Amino acid sequence: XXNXXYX
Amino acid sequence: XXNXXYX
Amino acid sequence: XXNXXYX
Amino acid sequence: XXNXXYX
Ligand SMILES: *[C@@H]1O[C@H](CO)[C@@H](O)[C@H](O)[C@H]1O[C@H]1C[C@](C)(N)[C@H](O)[C@H](C)O1
Ligand SMILES: *[C@@H]1O[C@H](CO)[C@@H](O)[C@H](O)[C@H]1O[C@H]1C[C@](C)(N)[C@H](O)[C@H](C)O1
Ligand SMILES: *[C@@H]1O[C@H](CO)[C@@H](O)[C@H](O)[C@H]1O[C@H]1C[C@](C)(N)[C@H](O)[C@H](C)O1
Ligand SMILES: *[C@@H]1O[C@H](CO)[C@@H](O)[C@H](O)[C@H]1O[C@H]1C[C@](C)(N)[C@H](O)[C@H](C)O1
Ligand SMILES: [Cl-]
Ligand SMILES: [Cl-]
Ligand SMILES: [Cl-]
Ligand SMILES: [Cl-]
Ligand SMILES: [Cl-]
Ligand SMILES: [Cl-]
Repeated sequence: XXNXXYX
Repeated sequence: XXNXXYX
Repeated sequence: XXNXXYX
Repeated sequence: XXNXXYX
């Protein structure tokens, strides 16, 4: 992971 | 990054 | 930073 | 911590 979102 | 720690 | 993860 | 070194 490590990214974010939210989709 | 974006996480924290400390390890 | 410099550490890693993942949490 | 989080920095390095070495002193
Ligand atoms: C985390 O570090 C290792 C060691 O250098 C790499 O092999 C790996 O690709 C790296 O992970 C990437 C992908 C991730 C977890 N989604 C984050 O983007 C991190 C910062 O980089
Ligand atoms: C990021 O979203 C996940 C779900 O996929 C939550 O479980 C987690 O609480 C959330 O992370 C927080 C803490 C972090 C990783 N240090 C960052 O500040 C993010 C933006 O919010
Ligand atoms: C940083 O030094 C400490 C001692 O104070 C060691 O125990 C540790 O192994 C070392 O950390 C590694 C792993 C890290 C934190 N992801 C970085 O890559 C550093 C440079 O090396
Ligand atoms: C880590 O994040 C918290 C939440 O925002 C701050 O309150 C804290 O000052 C921060 O820690 C600093 C000091 C440290 C651990 N030596 C590193 O430089 C990190 C990135 O920032
Ligand atoms: Cl990943
Ligand atoms: Cl999402
Ligand atoms: Cl750390
Ligand atoms: Cl993480
Ligand atoms: Cl500190
Ligand atoms: Cl040192």
